[PDB]
Amino acid sequence: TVTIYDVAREARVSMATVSRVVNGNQNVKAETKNKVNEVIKRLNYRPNAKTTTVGVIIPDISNIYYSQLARGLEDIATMYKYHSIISNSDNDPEKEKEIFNNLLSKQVDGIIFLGGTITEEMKELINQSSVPVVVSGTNGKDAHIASVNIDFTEAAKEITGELIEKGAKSFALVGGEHSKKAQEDVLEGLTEVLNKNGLQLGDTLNCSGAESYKEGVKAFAKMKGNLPDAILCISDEEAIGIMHSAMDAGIKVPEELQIISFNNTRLVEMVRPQLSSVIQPLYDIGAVGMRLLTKYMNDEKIEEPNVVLPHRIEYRGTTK
Amino acid sequence: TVTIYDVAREARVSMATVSRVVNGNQNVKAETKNKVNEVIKRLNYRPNAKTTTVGVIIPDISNIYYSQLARGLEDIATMYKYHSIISNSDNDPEKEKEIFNNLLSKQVDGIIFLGGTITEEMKELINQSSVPVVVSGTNGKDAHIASVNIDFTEAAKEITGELIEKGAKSFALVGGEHSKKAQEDVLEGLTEVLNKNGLQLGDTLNCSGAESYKEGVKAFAKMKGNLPDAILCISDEEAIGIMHSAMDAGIKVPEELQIISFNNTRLVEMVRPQLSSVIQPLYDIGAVGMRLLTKYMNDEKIEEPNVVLPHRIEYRGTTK
Repeated sequence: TVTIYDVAREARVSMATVSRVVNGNQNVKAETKNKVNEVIKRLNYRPNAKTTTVGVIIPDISNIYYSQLARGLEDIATMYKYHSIISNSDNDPEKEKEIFNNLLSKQVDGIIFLGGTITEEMKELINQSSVPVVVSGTNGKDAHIASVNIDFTEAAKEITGELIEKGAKSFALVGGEHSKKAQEDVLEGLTEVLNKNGLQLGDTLNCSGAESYKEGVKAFAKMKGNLPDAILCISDEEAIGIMHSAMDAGIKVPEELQIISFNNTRLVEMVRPQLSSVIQPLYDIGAVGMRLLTKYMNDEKIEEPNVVLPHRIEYRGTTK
Repeated sequence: TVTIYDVAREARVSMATVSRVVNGNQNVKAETKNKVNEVIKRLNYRPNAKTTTVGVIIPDISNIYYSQLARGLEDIATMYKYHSIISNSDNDPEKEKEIFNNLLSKQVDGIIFLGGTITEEMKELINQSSVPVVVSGTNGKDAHIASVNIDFTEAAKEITGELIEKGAKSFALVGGEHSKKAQEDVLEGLTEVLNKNGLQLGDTLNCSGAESYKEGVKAFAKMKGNLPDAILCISDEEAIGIMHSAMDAGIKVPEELQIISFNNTRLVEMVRPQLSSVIQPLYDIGAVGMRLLTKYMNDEKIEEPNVVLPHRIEYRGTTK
């Protein structure tokens, strides 16, 4: 299918600029607006279709990937003329239950979970409620809930193969407790390709709170001794922490060490070496989510309630 | 007064680690918890004191400074055992009115505005409502509303003096429409010190949406011809965009060009050259805010409802 990155790459603009054209920003240059509306019509990019309030539950609002996804959701909800309210759960099962029940008591019309884990108790509150629920990047007891994601397992198989071709033989995976679906699905793909070739998997570092730059400095500390050839990280901030820590300690990136991320954000280009990463269609993750949510809220049937969006891998500087 | 940075600098940890100790995170190392609780007691750091929901209105959730401030507010609100919900306004006066009225209809017990502008019409909705309101980094018709801020004008006078001592004679100021108080208060301080010494002020670049890295690439494009000696930027992401654009074009930072930010975030240390910036007590901005809000919600009088928090300036790499 067609994504915001396809329109952007073709039009030579950022996915953010495309989103501004789609959202009707009146400050976008009139000429670039035309250069974008042209690709949009040729590729036929169409992300979007009572007082209404959408509640969004994310583990960590300071997570740059999740705050981007959430702003996009808020842009899209204004297109639909919906109000929206965001709450911060820390993937704490008790906070999650308290949030859900708060949103229900405030009579939201739909809820979206970005990241985190649906406990079996949480699955009960969802099943028992009339408020429809769409999820993304969540794990746990989330079956038979409408969803949208990229295929992390496939992205990690693709990525792991390339590294082996470039000669990597030692591999490590770093992640955290906010993006657990990504960590698990990447480990699945990574270990399948490592086992295929009989290659070594090192420690799997799983941090407790924010998947931050400082958690990556501490992840580099934990492996400074027996560094692996390549490190796959879910958070791109965390990867930036491993990159800088290693380069400060003299390690050559990408010659001696290769780093790749999965949860892409604008930070990928704000750093030197630039970060090799999977590029997910962030705006479309929110567009599909609101489409799906809107159908439920309009008591319509949904043909395919579990959408898998395409991904791209831009190797750019932390890979050899 | 004492801030989170004072405890952190003394304990040799990050303000974030201190916040985790204060917030009762059970994953913080038991020894560091002691090293922090010691400074906390000596300096006597005490940031914090019906079902309750606090609504927070921010211009842009993807703004890293605002998302940090907002997570902190959410941590603090859990300490108080409050629910909280965040909404994204884009400093759009119509969105702001629609948000405010949405939060009131959902019967929130208090509202906090981070950044943005209080229009005269918005000031009416606030005056007419029984829901108390605290603001921070907002401008416009916000008089007689309780507030907490650092003194941007003073920070900009201090900073402008140092640059002149280091030989800067040409100065520019970049900002945007989300953080307008900061831009105006910094311009005030900057121009007062420039006029004192008869120094030149260049164009004041004011962007339309996110104060992002890409707006800084475009700000560098707009001045690539007649670059000034020093550029003051409100957003540290935007400053990172000017820094990388200039270094890619060969300009030496800090030798030929000096850059300084005002709205500090974790991004200051994730980049090389490291960003010279004003360090604001982010956790305390939210702690004072919730303290102030809580007093109103408990129908208590407030001795000093307009709090000015101390600031620090860490010159580190983009300054000579």
